[PDB]
Amino acid sequence: SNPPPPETSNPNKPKRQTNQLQYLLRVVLKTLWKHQFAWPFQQPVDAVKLNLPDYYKIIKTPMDMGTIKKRLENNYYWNAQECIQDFNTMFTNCYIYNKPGDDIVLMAEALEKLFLQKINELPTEE
Ligand SMILES: CCCNS(=O)(=O)c1ccc([C@H]2CC(=O)N(C)C2)cc1
Repeated sequence: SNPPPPETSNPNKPKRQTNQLQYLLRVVLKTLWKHQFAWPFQQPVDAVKLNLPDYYKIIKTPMDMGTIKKRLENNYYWNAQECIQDFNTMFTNCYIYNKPGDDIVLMAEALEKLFLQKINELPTEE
């Protein structure tokens, strides 16, 4: 079985709209979402379909871009750092589970470089 996917909605959570969060959805997420290497990261890892029975034994903090997208659409993040941390958990999860040179790792590394550049270009907090 798969675990429940991470929380993406929480009506009682602290909520605000900021120019850096708008940028993270409009620029960072969407730039990564259209990438030719995005598809394995666009939804939670399905350990049943992929026959990875050990995945959720090793990965205890799952994360993916589908969850990030929904968290941004739902204003779930209070600041850019909370969003950035989820991206970094997605990347590191992939490097922990897999091995250097694996196709899935090469894909994550392409996305990570783009992400890093987009965070360098974060607009000034307004
Ligand atoms: C380029 C490799 C494609 N092979 S695959 O059988 O479709 C496939 C295998 C494994 C995954 C998981 C593993 C992982 O760490 N993820 C973010 C996703 C996803 C897809």
